[PDB]
Amino acid sequence: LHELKPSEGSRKTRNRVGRGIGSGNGKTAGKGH
Amino acid sequence: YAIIKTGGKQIKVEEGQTVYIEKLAAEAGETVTFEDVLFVGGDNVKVGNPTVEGATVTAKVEKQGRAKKITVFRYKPKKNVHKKQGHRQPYTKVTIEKIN
Amino acid sequence: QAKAVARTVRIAPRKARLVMDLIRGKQVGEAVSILNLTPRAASPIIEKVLKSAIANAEHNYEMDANNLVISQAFVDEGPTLKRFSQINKRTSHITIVVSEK
Amino acid sequence: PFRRTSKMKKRLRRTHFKLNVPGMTECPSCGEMKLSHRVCKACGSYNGKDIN
Amino acid sequence: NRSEVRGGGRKPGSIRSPQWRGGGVVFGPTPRSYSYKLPKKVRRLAIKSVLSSKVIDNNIIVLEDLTLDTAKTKEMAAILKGLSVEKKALIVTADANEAVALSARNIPGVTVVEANGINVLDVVNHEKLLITKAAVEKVEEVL
Amino acid sequence: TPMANASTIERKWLVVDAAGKTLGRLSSEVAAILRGKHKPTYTPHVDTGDHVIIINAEKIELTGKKLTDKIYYRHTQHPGGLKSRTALEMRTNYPEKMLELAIKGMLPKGSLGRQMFKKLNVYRGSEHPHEAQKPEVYELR
Amino acid sequence: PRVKGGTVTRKRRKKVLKLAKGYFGSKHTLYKVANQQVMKSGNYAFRDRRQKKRDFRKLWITRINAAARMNGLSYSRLMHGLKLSGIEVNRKMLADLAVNDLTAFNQLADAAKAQL
RNA sequence: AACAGUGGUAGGAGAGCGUUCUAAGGGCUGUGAAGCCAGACCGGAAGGACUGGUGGAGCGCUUAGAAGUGAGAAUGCCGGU
RNA sequence: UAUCCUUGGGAGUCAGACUGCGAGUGAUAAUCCGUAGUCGAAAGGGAAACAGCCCAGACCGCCAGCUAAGGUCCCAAAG
RNA sequence: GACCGAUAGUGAACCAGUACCGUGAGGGAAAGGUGAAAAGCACCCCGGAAGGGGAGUGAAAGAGAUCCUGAAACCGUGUGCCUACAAGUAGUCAGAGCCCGUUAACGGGUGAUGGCGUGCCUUUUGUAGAAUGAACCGGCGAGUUACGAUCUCGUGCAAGGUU
Repeated sequence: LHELKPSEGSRKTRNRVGRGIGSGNGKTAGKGH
Repeated sequence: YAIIKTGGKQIKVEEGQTVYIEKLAAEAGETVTFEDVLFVGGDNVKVGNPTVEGATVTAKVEKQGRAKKITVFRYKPKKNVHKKQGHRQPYTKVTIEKIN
Repeated sequence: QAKAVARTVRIAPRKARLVMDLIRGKQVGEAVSILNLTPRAASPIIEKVLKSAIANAEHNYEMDANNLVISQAFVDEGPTLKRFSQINKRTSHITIVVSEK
Repeated sequence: PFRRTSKMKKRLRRTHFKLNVPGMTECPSCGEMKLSHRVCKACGSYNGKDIN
Repeated sequence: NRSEVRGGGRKPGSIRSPQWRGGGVVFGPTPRSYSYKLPKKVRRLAIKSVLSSKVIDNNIIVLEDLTLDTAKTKEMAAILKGLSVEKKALIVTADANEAVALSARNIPGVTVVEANGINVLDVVNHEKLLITKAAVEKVEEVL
Repeated sequence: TPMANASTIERKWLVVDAAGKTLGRLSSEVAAILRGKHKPTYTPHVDTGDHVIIINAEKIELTGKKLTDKIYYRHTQHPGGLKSRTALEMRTNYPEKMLELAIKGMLPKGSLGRQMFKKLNVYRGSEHPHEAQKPEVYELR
Repeated sequence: PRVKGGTVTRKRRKKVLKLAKGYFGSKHTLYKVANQQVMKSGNYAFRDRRQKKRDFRKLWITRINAAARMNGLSYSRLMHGLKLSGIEVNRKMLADLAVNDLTAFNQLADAAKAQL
């Protein structure tokens, strides 16, 4: 229980919008112009 | 004083003077000896026929590491362009003795 | 060394810096006599401070009140009061540090 | 105005604003410092005769 | 929210907006509850496995009947000294032995468990388990 | 790592006679000496040139029909009051100006472009009063 | 939870207002105009690591061209005969650092007319 | 290990660093903790660490799940100048 | 020589700009059938300066080596 | 309480639906912190007093009544190096001179002078624009929640799975 490492390929960071210019989809949050 | 052109632009090296050469392997702590002496000078042994024959320069490999951290930034005039990168450049310090 | 802070005596701290430009390198007796010869509105306030600056030194460090000279003469802005467009009433910290020569 | 002024064009406009030392002499009576050509506030005498 | 704020409807658009400091937050967490469930097959095939970690490293310790007489917590400290268990532990007893439950609740490391109320958590935290043998026959019957 | 000089520059003094040379032909070789192009040590921010003295400026000549054609303009700060002159009057009334104007164009512009112009000395006739420096004659290479 | 985040903004704005240490005027105090002259001063410093690679060339050529006028040869006439007779691949830098020593340069200048 | 390749907005895919929190452990702090100001160090970036001053009660670290988000732009809103 | 089919997930754009070549036309003058290129999304060198012309495509260093267009009196590197 | 900790949480942590605004229905703020303790400065000195300087209290007066910590804009006073023939999105490479000594490192700070160099964001076929926006600093401020569809991934069982 000290190092409960989850299975690989079971979780994925949620995509964000408007939290970076180099991260992608920040200016218009990937919704077009 | 010899002009040695080993791995890069030729450098002027007199007797008893340290220089900075690019990262050859060189096993820092040991000695090394270049082999491409051009124009050993003094008594003017020209560089006729691609590097004077028999002329070598013995050197002692002394210190390997990096340079000052040049941090290259780069961006365009528009379109949200941004790029950033650091770069430590490796180097090798060698002292100089006994021009052959 | 002698110190005299006047804290929040009511004068605008740019009309008081125009009087502390001749008493930051002069002799101590030769500055107090020049303060009463000036027509400056905020001249008496400084006079009182200076007079108290000498009397701090010659009583508590006992340092020969005709040998002193003025080292630091600054004026700092203090807390303001605002009235009614809005009118501010500025204030001033006046300090004077006197030392021997 | 069209654009504000910096701290360099502000502090250069205050060289010709400072005030000067008035003319101070040494009273012949018993004073230390007093404006020239005038009557002292502390002795209160002119030339060589106290008129007060 | 923007609507449940005791705010104005007239233009000062509105005095309680998302950008206004007087207004509330745009999104914000609301009264919700997250309660999912595994299948029944995946709810009884794990309690064995955390038990199975304990048969490896001898973290199971089995006792007979959990002999007690009264509620003296001085006895349990001698029992933990006797079984040489040091940190947090477990006690599983099948019949709700009242002298056991009234004791040891004040001793900080340990806890007692009525044998049906085992679950996948306390086996992981308490990391060792004083079991009566009388409870071992029960736990195969439910799983 | 290469040699770059530092305020230790021994200026020579060179005499150049303009006996029958042309305006732009003789000024094109003088403004490399002024800038210091001919010295083996030369750094573009230290002004390692050397002084030149020009003798018999009124003996110069310019080819073609330029002695009536080339008109010198010196428009002042006054709008609509731009003066103008020719090149026959310039090499006769004051021929000093014609050489030091055409030198001035070939020199760079800026601080060193007007520092280097202080090394130029163009006198009339054929005599310089600078004999305390002992200049020597340098012909046009 | 709620995250205020005050300790993470100033440490992200000191490291810009430290790289502006030495600019004129307001451009080393105000963050709004110190960020522009850091994003431009990394842009010139990339553009001008290519000119100093190519404007030390116009230094070494202009010094060699003056050191060749001692022997009548221009620069183009000299380099043309410096690759024919002589097999040396001497840099235009290291054929310029020896300008101080006339004797040295002269020796190499004698071979230029040997195959010209 | 040799080759091949690396401008880039819309947009698509992938790998990361940080900010608060409640616990399984493990561990510094009144011989001075957070926060603050300095610095001429470390990492490919986001960012880390060590000395020194100031502060007078707490913080933090590989390990897992959640995050009222990490701001330079709204003829933004409140304060200060 | 290594690309293109299928199926499925995810979209963006829907007034582009100018310089050329094959038929006309229009005033055989500035639309338009075709097609190419660049910019848009592309910096660097040349045309004095120049979004569309000329050459060319930036991983990052180095005070390494030869060329492209274009150039060689001086500004400004080279006859 | 995987809730907030004074721009949050109720409008309101404090003599708040108050003060203010409006004839009226109605609208509607701002504002927490000495110290373990009040031990909250006897007395001396300048001054009309405020406010000081000593002295005392205290572990700390840099803790003295808007009093913990106390950032930034803004305003200052000293001091090393430059600056009164010079046309500059203020920087960037080259570079003496001069002053310094570091988390020891191809050091640090200034920089006479030469080269190159049409701010930032949004939007447009397209920017240097006079096309739009910002006085500056600080704070707050904008894509995921159970309910339904569909696909990928992970996992359990699997012609049976699941409450």
